[PDB]
Amino acid sequence: FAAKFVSHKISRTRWRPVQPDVFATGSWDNEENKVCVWATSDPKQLCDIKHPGDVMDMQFLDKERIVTGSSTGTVTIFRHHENNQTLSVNQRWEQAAPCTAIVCSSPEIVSVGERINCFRAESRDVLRTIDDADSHGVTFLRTTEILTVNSVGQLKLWDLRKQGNDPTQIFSVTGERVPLHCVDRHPNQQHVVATGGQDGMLCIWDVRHGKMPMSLLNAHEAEMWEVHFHPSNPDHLFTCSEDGSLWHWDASAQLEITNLLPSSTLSVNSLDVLGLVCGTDAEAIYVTRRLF
Amino acid sequence: IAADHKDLIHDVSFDFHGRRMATCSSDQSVKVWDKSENGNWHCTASWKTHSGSVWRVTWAHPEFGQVLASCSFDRTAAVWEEIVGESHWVKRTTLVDSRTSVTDVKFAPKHMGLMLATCSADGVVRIYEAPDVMNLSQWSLQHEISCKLSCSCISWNPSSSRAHSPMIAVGSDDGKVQIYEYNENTRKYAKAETLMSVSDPVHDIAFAPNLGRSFHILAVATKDVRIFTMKPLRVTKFEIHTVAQFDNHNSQVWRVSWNITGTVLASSGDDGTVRLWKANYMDNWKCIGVLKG
Amino acid sequence: DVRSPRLFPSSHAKRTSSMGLLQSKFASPSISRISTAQGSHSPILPVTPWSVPAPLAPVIP
Repeated sequence: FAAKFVSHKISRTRWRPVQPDVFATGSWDNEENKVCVWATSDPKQLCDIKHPGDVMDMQFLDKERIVTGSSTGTVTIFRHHENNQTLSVNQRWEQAAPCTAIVCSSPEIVSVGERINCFRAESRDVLRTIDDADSHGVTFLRTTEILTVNSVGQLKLWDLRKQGNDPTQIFSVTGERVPLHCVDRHPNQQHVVATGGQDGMLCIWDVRHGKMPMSLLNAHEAEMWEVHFHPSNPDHLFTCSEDGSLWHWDASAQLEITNLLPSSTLSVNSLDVLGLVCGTDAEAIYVTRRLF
Repeated sequence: IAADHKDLIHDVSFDFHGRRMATCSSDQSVKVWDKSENGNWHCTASWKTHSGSVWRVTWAHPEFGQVLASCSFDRTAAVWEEIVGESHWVKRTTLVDSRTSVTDVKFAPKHMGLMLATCSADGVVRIYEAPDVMNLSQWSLQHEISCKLSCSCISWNPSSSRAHSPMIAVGSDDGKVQIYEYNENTRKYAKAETLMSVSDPVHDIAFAPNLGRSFHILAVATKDVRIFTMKPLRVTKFEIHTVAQFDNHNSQVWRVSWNITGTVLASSGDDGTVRLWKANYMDNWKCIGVLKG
Repeated sequence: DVRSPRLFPSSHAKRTSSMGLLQSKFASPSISRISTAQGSHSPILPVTPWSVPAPLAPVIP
């Protein structure tokens, strides 16, 4: 677990599309908001992105392109031409209030706010806009269905496929205690979903099998942070908490959850792990690159 | 960046965060600055507040909202609220009651509610409250007390209430110092004590944040700097000591300001020097350093 | 003394009259109660009003 001081409170981390070796990172909360591509693995600051605007959305828009969403709900994307070390800023929209999470449905980069502005693949005009005010859960349950989850943790399946502006369905806990921080939707089947309770609970979900709260928990300490999951072992996953904490809940094992990570630090940035981070609720600086 | 005021700038004030600045001048306009995240102060808005020169300005606590109060030689105080949608600031109300040109206006501490004081050539300190927080136009006149005639400055005790009682220092002319407190349920201001040994005209006075200290500190910029220590103890329940005097300005001390914590005092004067002060372990003040211009 | 004022404050002698003196029966003087229609109209008279106020301060009737 080779740590590395960026001396920069990290907000983003991607095992890039190209194992978890091409790291990229977006550093919010600095006087000229930061992001670096090819850093570091070894200095390798090939694209330490000099950038106004911060990182709300973020996506490796190709293996040589990078999508992102900017601080005021603006939009920001370039094409990571790693050969010649320059790039071209692809997407720059003004007023898509920031965005609260980031979803995908290829290649319409869907998202949610804390209003929806469906830009898409080369859709430099804002095509779909089901402008429904949200009182941070965002994904593709099936193309192009989604489920907006307001800060009552209040999930509601809507779409952008057919017309309409309501939601089609709604997932909800009995008490709506926590706010919209961290939900889960399984790659084992895109109709399988969970969530993490900001008390330190789970909140597992059944789409077909009713709509009940399947599995809570009581394991972590703080708000639900983010979960490292294996990108091919769906079951293998480990849990975390909003100090940056991490309890290894060996879920390909059966509750085998321990003091996992190089712990006790401040928070963690954003999640992508394949072959890595599981970013916390508060996004500070940390690193380890030994994810096998 | 040039203030953008044609006439001379009387006062500058920071918001709660310290990100925004308000200015007022004799050009009758109030300017609000934004400290951009890119570090340059840019003015947010400027408007013609009053008919006559605007001496003083202040910001209310951010819980109430974005409110700035202003003070003029036109004998009025105005309350303004920032409109996000914008002309940027709208008049909430006008206070006509002062029969003469007003020197100063200050919001009270946040715990008290929307409350402000003002002092004028009439020499009558007035306190206004907003009894409904919802009605920012509903400003009642809470109290009126008499002082003397000439110079004026006000400075509330910023002590959080629950821990301490409200009191306010008024510095007019002088070397004479006048101090006032609040009574139990008389609900009237009484003169607990006075700050003695005041020298020349009291250009400025400020009360220091009493964070982690039982005693209270007030500094006056006369044409000398003084620091007074107030201690209540327990009819009467007040005592002052004079901590220090400082003449290294050699001239008028126009401004005295405190740190957010009350750790640092600052003083400025006709030498064109700004001095920062720390308290010793002995509770004597020492000059840390001097900025010049 | 606020509680005492409230006990005093609750009772009313008659309607409609500006009975601050009702408060005086209470024995508590309130500046708010004192707060001058004639003075407002005036916007020498002001001096006379000031003299009247000083005399009152120095009787209640």
